[PDB]
Amino acid sequence: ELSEEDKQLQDELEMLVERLGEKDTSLYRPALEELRRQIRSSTTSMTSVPKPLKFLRPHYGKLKEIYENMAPGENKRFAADIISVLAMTMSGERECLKYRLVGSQEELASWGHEYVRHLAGEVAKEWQELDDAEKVQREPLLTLVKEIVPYNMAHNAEHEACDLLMEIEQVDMLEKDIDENAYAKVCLYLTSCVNYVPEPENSALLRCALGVFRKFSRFPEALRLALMLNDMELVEDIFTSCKDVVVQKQMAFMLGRHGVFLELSEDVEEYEDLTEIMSNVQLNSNFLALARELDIMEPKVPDDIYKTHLENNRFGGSGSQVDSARMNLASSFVNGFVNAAFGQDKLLTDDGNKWLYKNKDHGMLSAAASLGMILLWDVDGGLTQIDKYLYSSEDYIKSGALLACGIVNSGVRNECDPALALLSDYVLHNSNTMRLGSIFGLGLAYAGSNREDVLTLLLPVMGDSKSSMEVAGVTALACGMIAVGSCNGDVTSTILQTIMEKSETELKDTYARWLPLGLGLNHLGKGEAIEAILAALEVVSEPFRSFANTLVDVCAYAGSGNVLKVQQLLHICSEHFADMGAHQGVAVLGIALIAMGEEIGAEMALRTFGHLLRYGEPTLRRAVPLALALISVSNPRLNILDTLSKFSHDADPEVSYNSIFAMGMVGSGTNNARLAAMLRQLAQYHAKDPNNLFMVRLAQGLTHLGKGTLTLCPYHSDRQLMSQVAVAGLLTVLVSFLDVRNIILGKSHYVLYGLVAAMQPRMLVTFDEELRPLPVSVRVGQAVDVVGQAGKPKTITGFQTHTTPVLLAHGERAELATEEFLPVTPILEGFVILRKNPNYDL
Amino acid sequence: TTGIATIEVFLPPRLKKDRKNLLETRLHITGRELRSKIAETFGLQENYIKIVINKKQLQLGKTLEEQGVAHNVKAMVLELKQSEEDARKNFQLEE
Repeated sequence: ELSEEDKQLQDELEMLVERLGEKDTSLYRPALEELRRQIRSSTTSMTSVPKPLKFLRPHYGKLKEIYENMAPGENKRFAADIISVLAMTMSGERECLKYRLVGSQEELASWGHEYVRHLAGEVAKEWQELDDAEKVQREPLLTLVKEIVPYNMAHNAEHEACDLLMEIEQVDMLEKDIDENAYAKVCLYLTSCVNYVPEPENSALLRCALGVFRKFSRFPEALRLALMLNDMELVEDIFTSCKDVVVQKQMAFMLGRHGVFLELSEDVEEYEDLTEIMSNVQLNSNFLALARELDIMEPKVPDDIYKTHLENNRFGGSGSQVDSARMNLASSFVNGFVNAAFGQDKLLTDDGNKWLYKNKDHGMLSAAASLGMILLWDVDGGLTQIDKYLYSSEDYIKSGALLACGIVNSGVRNECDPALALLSDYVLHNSNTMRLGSIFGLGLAYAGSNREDVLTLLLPVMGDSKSSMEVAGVTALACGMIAVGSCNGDVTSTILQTIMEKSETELKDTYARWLPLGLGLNHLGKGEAIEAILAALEVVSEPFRSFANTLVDVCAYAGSGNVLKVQQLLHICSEHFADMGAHQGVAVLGIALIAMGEEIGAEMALRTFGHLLRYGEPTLRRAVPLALALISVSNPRLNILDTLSKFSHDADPEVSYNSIFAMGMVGSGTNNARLAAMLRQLAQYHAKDPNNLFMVRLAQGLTHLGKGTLTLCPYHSDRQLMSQVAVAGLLTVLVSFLDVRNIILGKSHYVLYGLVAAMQPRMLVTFDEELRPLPVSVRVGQAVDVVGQAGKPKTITGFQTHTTPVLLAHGERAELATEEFLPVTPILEGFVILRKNPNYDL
Repeated sequence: TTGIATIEVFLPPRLKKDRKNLLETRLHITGRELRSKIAETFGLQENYIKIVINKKQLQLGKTLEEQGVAHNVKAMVLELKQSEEDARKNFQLEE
């Protein structure tokens, strides 16, 4: 019950509210003045219970009607203020809003923080309740926001300000209202909220954050959000606005990492240095330094990688003297991938022709591509060795050499463009293998280029009726992955015409799946323009109509997180009815690629995939491991590996094959000794089937990629920056792997080399302002945010001290433990430039 | 000017020289003269080098003008482990 002070205050409140019965002149001003005074005193204090509000439980009906009849001036406004404060505690949402709306304006700050928050919530509720039928109510709510937002800004309440500004769908005022000490908080809030908000508000929020960062001149972050938006005009605007040459070099490094090559005018000083950095010619050299820091110059051999000295030699000296072709292809992939990018191998460099001569047709192409893939990012160094094998006796393997070129020029660009020159006279080659090699090399060398000359040169291949189905598919995929995430009308129209003119009998083959691929590869991350795409694709008949629609639906929403598209895809998967299950497989890959945008969505996609596996039909069971591989590329999560190990022994050969490839992709480059042991056990168990052995050895090569210093992650910048080229590469490999026997185990091993398009390295090489390497002590650990929305860089814990260059595993980041240097980019990934601290004093 | 080109010749990184160099050349000469002049300018074996021009493969029997060469055109220089004809015969012999 009450107290003496409480009872006296209750009596005073009751007297003040009861005096309003009649219309005496000295009632409305005195009583409302007293109520205003008490309410303001209680509300403008600590969060203590508002004692006047607790005591006040009257009815305002008489108060509302008298409001209607008495004092059209300020007294009704005082009454409105009082009833608004009273109804903030009660449930009078619309009335409580309109009391502040039409009553005494004064200011929302004069009431209290809680009153401001409640008014903000009610304003958001009304705005969501108000449609475009009338804009009369919108303007006063906007005026309320005009004062609500600065209140939150000045009282560290940026949460409510940002939320309200997202409800009203208007975010322009953040440009003119954000302070120096609060830009990071709101910017991080937006860059985290963009992933979960659906279309089209995510793009508006992204451009709002872009404008904020431009206003505060945080140019690297502006570049990050510009690549998030995937629009070149604002990237060019940021490039022009960058007046600091060190920031220019940093943004060139990040552009090269993302693979975005924008033409630079000669008006910008130091054009040559920026161009050569963006071409990423230096990377290999740094990689070499990397390797000579870890004493891993010496390349490995497949015999030691398989560890034959440990396998139980049940048949000794009688069952291993025969060298089958398929195991030779697997050993080529191993003695490639494992030793790749180190500039040397002990079996393909000194005994090349002898090795290649024990391969047949497809083995020739695979080994020729692996010869270039054993030396990465050295265009001249790679081609100096590739030319002789291009001059080979078996001119059919010439195409393979082109792959080598295309696999050597990957991740780099030259002014003279050796790849374009070398393949310009070979693209029009009538031989199917020659044209295939030419187009594949051109695509791999020019991933993400979007250069009009190469696209125009690739156009006539689609209209060539002579060109075979697999030539058409490889051409379509190369065109798509040269024009990743651009919605190029030229390529879209060309592929649409090619598929429209294609016959059903010729469409029934597996390679026709690669026709939507490039089309889909033209529309990565842009789901707005795909209504016309689906309308155009609706002309073709089912089932391939549904197949193409599903594939373009995946490609449109790559990482979008649109749960409605995932619901449609899950409905497709759950429909229990050969080619009919292709739709379900593509939809499963769609759930994977949409959910990999967000960590939460991905981890729930894990549970959905488990449910699909334990309760799905054979086609879904085959499809899921590819999805699991897509979800966690180069992220050896133990639960995923355990599920894949459980299903590697399944009685369905396709399911086991897909599970093995999922081991290879998920644990790629992590050098996981547990994964290596499990793969050795799988090789021992599957020692009889050539296909299982081939794919398990491929998985071992993938997991020993670069001796553990290479990753296939399509994500960068704390996994927030997507990579269109890498996403394209994994998409091609996975959709080809939807049919392992006909494509992977058939005539199309070269498709595996598309993963090298996604081949991106991990280091911590630190450069000075002049780009010389600089050893800096670095604190490396997990980025587990021990705070909420404090704006912290996840507050790296699990500390370990390192000297650069350093190797960072997936999910573990780094920070500068020394204040002597300041990084231009606060995200310590890849090559960075540290400016000497001017604030530090000796 | 005066029917000449300042060709931007790009040497391989193995030869520790300037990555990009300027060479003052004419246009009426043939690809053989082109490779010979690069070889004599930057100290390479003429039969052990391949030259890449204007995003096209050099036509050794066709002059520079008719193979697309123009002013300010890049020129990749690639070392050969074995000479062009020598590599052709060496590899094609092994069958």
